[PDB]
Amino acid sequence: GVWTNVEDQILKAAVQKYGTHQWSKVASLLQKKTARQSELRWNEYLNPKLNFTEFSKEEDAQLLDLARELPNQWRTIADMMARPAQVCVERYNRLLEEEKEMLAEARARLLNTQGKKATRKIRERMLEESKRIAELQKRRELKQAGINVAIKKPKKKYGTDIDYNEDIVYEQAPMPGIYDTSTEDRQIKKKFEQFERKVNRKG
Amino acid sequence: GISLEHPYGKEVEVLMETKNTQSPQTPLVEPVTE
Amino acid sequence: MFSNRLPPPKHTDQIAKNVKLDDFIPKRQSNFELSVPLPTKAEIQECTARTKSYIQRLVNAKLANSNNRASSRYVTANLLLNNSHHIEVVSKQMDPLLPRFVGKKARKVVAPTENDEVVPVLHMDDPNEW
Amino acid sequence: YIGNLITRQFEGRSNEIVKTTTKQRLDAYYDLELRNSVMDDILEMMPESIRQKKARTILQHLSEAWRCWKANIPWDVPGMPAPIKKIIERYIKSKADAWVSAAHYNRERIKRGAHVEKTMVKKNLGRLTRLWIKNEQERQRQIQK
Amino acid sequence: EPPPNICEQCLGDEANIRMTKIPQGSECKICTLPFTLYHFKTSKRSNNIIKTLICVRCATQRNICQCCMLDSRWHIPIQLRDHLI
Amino acid sequence: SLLMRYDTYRKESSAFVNKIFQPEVAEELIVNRYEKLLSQRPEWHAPWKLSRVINGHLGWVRCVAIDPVDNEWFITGSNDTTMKVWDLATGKLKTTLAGHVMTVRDVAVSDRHPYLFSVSEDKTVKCWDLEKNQIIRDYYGHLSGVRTVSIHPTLDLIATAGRDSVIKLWDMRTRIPVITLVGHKGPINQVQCTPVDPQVVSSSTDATVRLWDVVAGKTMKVLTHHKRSVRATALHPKEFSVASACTDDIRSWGLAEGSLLTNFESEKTGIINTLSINQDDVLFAGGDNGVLSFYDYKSGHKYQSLATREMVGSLEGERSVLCSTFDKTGLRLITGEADKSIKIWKQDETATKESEPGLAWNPNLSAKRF
Amino acid sequence: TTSHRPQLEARSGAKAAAYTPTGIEHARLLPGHTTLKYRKF
Amino acid sequence: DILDLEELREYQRRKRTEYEGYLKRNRLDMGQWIRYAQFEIEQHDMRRARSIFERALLVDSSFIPLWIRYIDAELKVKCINHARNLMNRAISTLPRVDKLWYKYLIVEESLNNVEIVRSLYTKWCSLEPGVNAWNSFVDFEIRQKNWNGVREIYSKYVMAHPQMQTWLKWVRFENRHGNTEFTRSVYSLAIDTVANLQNLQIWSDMEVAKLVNSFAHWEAAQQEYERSSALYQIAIEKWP
Amino acid sequence: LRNLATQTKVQKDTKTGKITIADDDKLVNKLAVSLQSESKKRYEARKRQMQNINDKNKQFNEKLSRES
Ligand SMILES: [Zn+2]
Ligand SMILES: [Zn+2]
Repeated sequence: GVWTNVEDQILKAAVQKYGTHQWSKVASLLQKKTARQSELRWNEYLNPKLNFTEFSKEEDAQLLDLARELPNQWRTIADMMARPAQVCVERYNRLLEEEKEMLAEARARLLNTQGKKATRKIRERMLEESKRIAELQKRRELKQAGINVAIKKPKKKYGTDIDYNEDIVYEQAPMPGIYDTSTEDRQIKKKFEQFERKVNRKG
Repeated sequence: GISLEHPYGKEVEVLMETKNTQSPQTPLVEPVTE
Repeated sequence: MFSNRLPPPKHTDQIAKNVKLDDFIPKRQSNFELSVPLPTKAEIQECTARTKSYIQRLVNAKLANSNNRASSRYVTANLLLNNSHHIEVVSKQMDPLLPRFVGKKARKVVAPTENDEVVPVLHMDDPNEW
Repeated sequence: YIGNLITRQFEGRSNEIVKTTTKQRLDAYYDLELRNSVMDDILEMMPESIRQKKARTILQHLSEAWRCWKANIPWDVPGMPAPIKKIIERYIKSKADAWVSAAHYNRERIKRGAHVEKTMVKKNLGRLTRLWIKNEQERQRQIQK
Repeated sequence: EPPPNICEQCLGDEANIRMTKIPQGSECKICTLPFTLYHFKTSKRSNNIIKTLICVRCATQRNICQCCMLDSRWHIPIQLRDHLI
Repeated sequence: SLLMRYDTYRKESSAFVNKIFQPEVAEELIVNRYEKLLSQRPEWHAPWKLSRVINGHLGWVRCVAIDPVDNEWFITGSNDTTMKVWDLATGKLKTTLAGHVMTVRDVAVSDRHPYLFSVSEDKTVKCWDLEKNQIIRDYYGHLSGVRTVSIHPTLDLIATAGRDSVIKLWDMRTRIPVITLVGHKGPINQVQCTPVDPQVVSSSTDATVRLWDVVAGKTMKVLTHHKRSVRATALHPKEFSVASACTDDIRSWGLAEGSLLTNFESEKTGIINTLSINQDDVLFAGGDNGVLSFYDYKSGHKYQSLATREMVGSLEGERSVLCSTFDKTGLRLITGEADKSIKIWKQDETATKESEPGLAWNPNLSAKRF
Repeated sequence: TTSHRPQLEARSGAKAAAYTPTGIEHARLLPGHTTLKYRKF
Repeated sequence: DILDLEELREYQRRKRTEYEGYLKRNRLDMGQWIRYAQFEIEQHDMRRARSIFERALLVDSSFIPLWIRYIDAELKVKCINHARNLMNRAISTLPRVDKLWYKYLIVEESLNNVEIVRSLYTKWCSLEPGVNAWNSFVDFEIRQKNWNGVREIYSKYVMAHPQMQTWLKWVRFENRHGNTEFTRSVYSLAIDTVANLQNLQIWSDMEVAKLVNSFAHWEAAQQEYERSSALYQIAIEKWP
Repeated sequence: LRNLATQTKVQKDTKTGKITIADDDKLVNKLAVSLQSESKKRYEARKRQMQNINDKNKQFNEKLSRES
């Protein structure tokens, strides 16, 4: 079963995300391929560490000697040559003489970073802000109509829940040092009340 | 010196203790008698 | 001495008050044989008795306030208010079929970490390797 | 029984139930304590005392080393400091020794007919097949060497 | 454990007052935490029963009586006191 | 001014530092401190050497305790969750105590009762009746793994602490946690009980040692001189003092005051996992790098440096020393180590102050801690 | 994944110390071994 | 976005609930604490901002960017005396961190409150810091042109860091300002101290050589060939 | 100190025990303005550096390129 160029590119892009121990995830993209075949394709053709370059004269001597010292044991010979096995067997023989849709799914899956429930969570946040802006705009319309509705505070999930506007929730005042802070305290109070009047009238 | 027979050297006792030399019910502090 | 051998020429306190050098310096370095005496038995037995009585009061409080009726087996009235009034303090017998502590509940509390005293920290003076 | 029930009805439930180490929680608590042990050692020996992000990085290297040990893949991270490498290998070897001890003990229980959980049997199968392949790989490599 | 903070105007003018102590008998009106309840009557045949409504540490924080929440020196309510100061 | 003073002194000339320079108190100058440090001589102590190696634990040896009454046996806890009792004379295995499901982190034998107390990473605190070799009491309420136990010398009380950043004092009999001491900002590594106030001493990953009033539930003193986690601590058996260690930094403290007594010559020693103090004023510090260091207690002088050698099949990182104790006579050191062995060391009887003087006394002024 | 996290710090036992017990009788806290042994000395 | 005070209250409730939830679930994220405090500074509510910084310090008092943020936040809103209390506290808890000392010094120097800059340097140097503090102190006094203050500092400096590079710093200061008599006296005091304290072994032989070498060369440049040549004779008699 | 150079009384209240400083409002305001403006400059410079599959993923790849 021939491997297409598009399938090879999908496999490389998938291994960039998933590594070399999650072949069932790789095969969920390659619709006509199994995980077993995908691991084979990587390990024997597409892994960049594989040395497919032409043999040196020393390598041809080494390969012929090993093929005498370890007869037919081509995975062992290959591991010693540090080259693919089918390369070593072919060398030994020489010396002795619609697919766009799958790619679209591939790009869509691999460029998705979020996962399922995080996507549902951002959707939920969108809906919550939609409902908040609904209340806000309705309150503004009714305010223009001259019927001043107050904004509804959130419901307490449990009996001891906190409204963080009513109090400075766990106030830890600065411990009083040697220097008198009074003048700048009343200045800060002036600043805060000025800001409050400003936001009341200017928004 | 130091050798494969005695990695720690001749002066050091090396023990390979696998087995309890007391019955498990033997007290470690003998009960008092008066 | 040495300079005389040569011939003559022919031609405010409040800043960081908790920190002091006396705390950084080890006391025993100028005197190795400084004694650091063990407490005598007169100290040991006194504080032992004090601590034992306190710990047994805590054991008694934990036991007596438990709901097990058997807990009392292992357990080992006047006030002056505003200087004028003499108060007779009683504690009437509770209905044994009602809860013993009416105000008691499981409730969480965040305790304030208030502290007036600042504690000094008293230290002294190739990144690719790490 | 009824006293505790009615106490829960009036007083409510205690805020601070401390779960004990039962055999369902054993492995998770082992992981937490091992993680804290590795982190204590490395944060003590590092000269710069930089903590917040460095800890989460280091323990990922620990977990990767454990995966490599179970795979019998050689764990070797280029540019890892030699002392931190030694610390990680130290804790991986202790976890490995405990893991193989648990494998031995559960195998003995299974072959006796002693009480073993249904999931524990296939867990033991798993561990023992790791150990058999690891030993066969060591044998094959020593033949080559 | 601190003593109860009760003013003379609550206690009255009888030479002796019997008082009933109940550990963890009540929940404080200010802080909701349990406390040792004290309750008494000004005389045996008075028909109204007076009790501590707030705990001792809330009372010392505010310098007030536990039984009527007026200032334990000036015998005036907190709002009027803080306004006066 | 100094120079006019120097000139009138030169005219008069027709120690030196204290006449020309003027502190308010003499030791404020560095030269006076170095002078009075360098004049003194540390006491000579004989070198230690390895006597015996015991193997038989299946994990790392994490704690040791000697028989505090008859000196006849010692007990060790391990990563293999067992405890093993060893005959100190022969080194042979007496019995194995199997009552924990995780690492036994500390063991303590009471000198007033026939009880062994043990604590574990499985969050339990267990008391063993040594007249039966059986657990008789469990102490419950630690949120996390317990790292240490200490038995109070006079009260029927124990102290325990761990990752939950508190010390809990337990009445032995009722098993109630009578007192919880709060104030540490991180895991507590060591706890030492003491016969007078401060009755508990504790060391932590927050780099503090704390001295406690157990009746107030408050610190007497907080000691903040350490830079790292204070992993190791020991009481001196014959003077009212405690030693404590970081990486490269061993210090000694007077418990009556909470005052720094001594900085030791602990530079370039690595993580210190364990401390032990001898009645002969030897302080032992066991390195995580496997270096045994021995010090004179009163001087802080590092008189010997000695290398652990691991069992043949070990990794290099297994050279770590993890726990130690002196025996009761103070002439054996027991060490438990990451190579799963127990090593016993004895002081060399063949040595003399002329025959083997040890490492020379030469306090380095460049290391300003002295 | 974000529900599934390592332990950065452990829960402090100082929090449990801040409020009182609620009177549940646990079986393991019932009386037992109520007398301490002491040594010969 | 926001047109009304009530709408501001709604916004502030939502954001405060967010920040407080995250800091409840994970208090040790100091950056999260910092940006919550920054949020409250944006609301102009300095009481809340101060409270958040204080709580953050209670979580971790050793973290220096949190201290610097709090101090800078106080100064940015002209609350100088709050900042003064805060910086004094900062150095009081962490006296060995140079950055906090420099932060206090530079702000009091920017306000030309010279006396307490001097007092800060005096208190700092009394605690035996590293050489950077003493160097900064002499730099301060020369930039104030308070010369005999520099002499007093170098007098105390040499008994805090007695290695020879400190002495040569003092002789450099006296030399390049042209005070020949003071230069001779400080050089002579240096050789006096190395002779009288020889048995303590404070200085290397190369280091002692560097001292007396430079003194001889200076005396030669002063045209005192007899004194300089004699100095070597006495030194050779002392240090064979 | 360089930047500071280029651009160019004390009492204790008995009734509170607290020190008072008589410092000039011009210098206080100028210190606040200097801190604000330097914060802005640092912030914007870091923004300009930031502006030169996902944002975090490319930051991780850049970190790995710094590692090498
Ligand atoms: Zn209250
Ligand atoms: Zn009243």
